[PDB]
Amino acid sequence: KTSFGSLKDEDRIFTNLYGRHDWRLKGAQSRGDWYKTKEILLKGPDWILGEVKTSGLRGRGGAGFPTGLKWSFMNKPSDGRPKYLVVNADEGEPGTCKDREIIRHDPHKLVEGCLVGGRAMGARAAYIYIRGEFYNEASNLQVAIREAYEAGLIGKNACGSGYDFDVFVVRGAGAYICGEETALIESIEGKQGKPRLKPPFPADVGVFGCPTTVANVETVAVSPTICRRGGAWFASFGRERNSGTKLFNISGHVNNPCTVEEEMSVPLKELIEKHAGGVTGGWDNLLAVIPGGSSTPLIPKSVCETVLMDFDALIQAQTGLGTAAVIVMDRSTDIVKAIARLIEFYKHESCGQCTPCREGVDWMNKVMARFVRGDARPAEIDSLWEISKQIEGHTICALGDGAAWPVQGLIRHFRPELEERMQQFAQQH
Amino acid sequence: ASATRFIQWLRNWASGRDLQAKLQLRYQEISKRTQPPPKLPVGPSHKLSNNYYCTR
Ligand SMILES: Cc1cc2nc3c(=O)[nH]c(=O)nc-3n(C[C@H](O)[C@H](O)[C@H](O)COP(=O)(O)O)c2cc1C
Ligand code: SF4
Repeated sequence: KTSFGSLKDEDRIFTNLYGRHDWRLKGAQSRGDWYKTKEILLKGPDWILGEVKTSGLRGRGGAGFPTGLKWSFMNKPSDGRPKYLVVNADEGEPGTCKDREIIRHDPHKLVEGCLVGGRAMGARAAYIYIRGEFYNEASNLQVAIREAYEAGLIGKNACGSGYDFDVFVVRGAGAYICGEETALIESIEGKQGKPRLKPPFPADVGVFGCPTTVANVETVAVSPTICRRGGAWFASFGRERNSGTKLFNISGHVNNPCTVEEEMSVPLKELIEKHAGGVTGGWDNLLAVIPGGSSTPLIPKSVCETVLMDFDALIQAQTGLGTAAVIVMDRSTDIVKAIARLIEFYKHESCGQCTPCREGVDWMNKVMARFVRGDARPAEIDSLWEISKQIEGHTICALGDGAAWPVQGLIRHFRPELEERMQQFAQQH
Repeated sequence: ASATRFIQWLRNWASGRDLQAKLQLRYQEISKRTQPPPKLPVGPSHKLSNNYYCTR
């Protein structure tokens, strides 16, 4: 294929995205969840890991690592420690809200995914870390887990397969950084949400100092379907190395901001117009898009005209797919203020552990604040570019990268707006 | 600068020079002892970017 989009509803995985059907066990089973789960568990981890590899599934938490190879780090003989699957339901990236819909409307996909994914990893239990603000969502997930226990689908002798598996839910307490995979582990252990250095990698030393895999909610919740319908089925959607379906969030200045499932590699223009009702004020009223959540660099309208929504297409546009959260800004937006407010967000979420982000992000924030008013000189723009490059690649975790990239996108595509603002301040003073 | 004309002629003739044009005593030609404040320039390393110390 060379064209993507127009995903058929028979090919949509999250068939209860909008919560118009019973989310509890009876509704989930009637839609195809928990079907032949024993047979999947009896095929063994190597077969399960084989399907995931053949599917071309990539991490849906924002980094997009190939899932089959990542999960295979856990397929090693036991050294005596317990093994765990940690499901990352922190869902903290601004613009992102797809994992919220799975947890409250398709919780039994996530629970079954935890079992199927945990079997492939050899885990004994799954810890689902869910942000503390998602209290009602966490309560729904907990009711679904109880249903799954009472039906024998999880627990001792799960699905009758002879495999023991537990599913714990542990709530967060308000921290974007706790979505980072090793900060999440540190939080489950009762410490501050400060990321770990690597190595060790979690597959060797993770939660409680044990073999551990952290997987995104969307990543785990699709694993049972990939196994039932085949990795070949999943790989048949999207471009090569960009396989599958994807949950998109379209927010900002669109007519009908929404969450939808669509084929990977759909054009950004097609996605905004078909599902979100188009850009407020028309397509020509578009100024810029943030394609993959606040951490990804913005792209201007000229780039949005033809860009495809997948990992490799957006990297060539000098940004990334990220969580696939699309924040649209129309021509009435103060683009400098919009990005400045994202830098303020990163200033509030920095764990403060490491120097470049503890000091640098707060420094970038003060500079962006003056750029909004124009109270600066054009020489400071290149100074700000160099500052962001001293943070990127020098910090412990990717939050420092996630703060530098939005600034670089703004300077990359909107330098004349920044300079014009400085020129205006110079006259009025 | 206050020598009489006769004395100026006498010392010019005795020296064979026009001494009045190049008096060794200073008068009003020197600069004022109060000056406006300077504003000194800064050197080439006073830059906000493209200025890493390991390059200089
Ligand atoms: C600051 C920060 C916040 C993150 N938040 C989340 C998150 O909320 N959910 C998520 O799945 N991954 C998040 N990640 C990415 C995780 O570190 C990790 O890549 C992901 O959980 C891996 O699972 P996956 O391969 O299935 O995507 C975050 C990373 C950073 C640096
Ligand atoms: S980059 Fe920021 S959030 Fe990440 S460890 Fe360093 S200080 Fe903490």
